[PDB]
Amino acid sequence: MQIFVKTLTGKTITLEVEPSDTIENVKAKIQDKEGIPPDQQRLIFAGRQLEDGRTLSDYNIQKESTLHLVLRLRGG
Amino acid sequence: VKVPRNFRLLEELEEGQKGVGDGTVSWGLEDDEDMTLTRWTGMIIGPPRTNYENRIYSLKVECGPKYPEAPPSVRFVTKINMNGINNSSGMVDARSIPVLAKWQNSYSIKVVLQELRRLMMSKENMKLPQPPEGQTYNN
Repeated sequence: MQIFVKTLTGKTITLEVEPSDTIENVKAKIQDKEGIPPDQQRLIFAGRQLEDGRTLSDYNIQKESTLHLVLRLRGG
Repeated sequence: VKVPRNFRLLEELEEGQKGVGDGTVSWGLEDDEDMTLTRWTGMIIGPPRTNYENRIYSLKVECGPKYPEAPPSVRFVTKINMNGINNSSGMVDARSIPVLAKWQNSYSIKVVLQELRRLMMSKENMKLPQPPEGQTYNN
């Protein structure tokens, strides 16, 4: 399914993943195409924070969903 | 059943899930199972370079039967030192917040959260000493 990963910067990227995929893997895919380190990746959905070792189905994330990528500033 | 209230809340649910608007705000059904849409949860991502930097604040919103004609009930769950916010209950004051004092039926929960975050960037709040991160007004 195609999901919309929108960062606080404004840019919205399209990610082709399946519900059975883990956020930890999702981050890696974003790191591959965008180059954003998973360590500083924090996804926000439904007004709550998402985890890493969980699947998209864990938060009931469907297709065409605009996820929010909040940069987790580490060291500054 | 309030047709406009239910219809409006169902629409705002989408905007909350997708986090449409400013971008640094999100909300949605807290219980989720409760389809009465009277128990909403709000999340405000604290703006960097302020006293709310990297602080994920959680709020509780209750839209009454008069919604959206009348202002809903908004209160903070996480301890926050901001003008208009009670230090014991975390309840937000209406006459303190512009959008709550001068509420309009054209407003939404989205605008409320955005306004609150906007006021957090204000000089009168950005330099307010915040208590230990993690403390909640309940539990």
